[PDB]
Amino acid sequence: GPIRKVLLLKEDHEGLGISITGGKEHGVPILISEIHPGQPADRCGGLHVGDAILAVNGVNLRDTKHKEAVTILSQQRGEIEFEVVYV
Amino acid sequence: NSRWQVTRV
Repeated sequence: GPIRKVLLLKEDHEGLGISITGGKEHGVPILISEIHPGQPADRCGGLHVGDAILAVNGVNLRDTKHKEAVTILSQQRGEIEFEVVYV
Repeated sequence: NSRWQVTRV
């Protein structure tokens, strides 16, 4: 439905708490495939399986290979703004 | 193959 902008807060050493799939080499968006219980995405809320990640902290993810999205997501620090839309 | 990568971050 609507595009949402959601903030995730975590410690440097924590993971985001999401699994992603898709990517340019598969012809599909970066899609959230799992939200892991008790981890930052689950605690903060607003991110769900089936969301496409359009951008993370202002960085466009719409034409990234899978591993490029993994890299950009893995480089996040403590505050992370997600731009997502359920597809 | 056709299978998609899945990665936890």
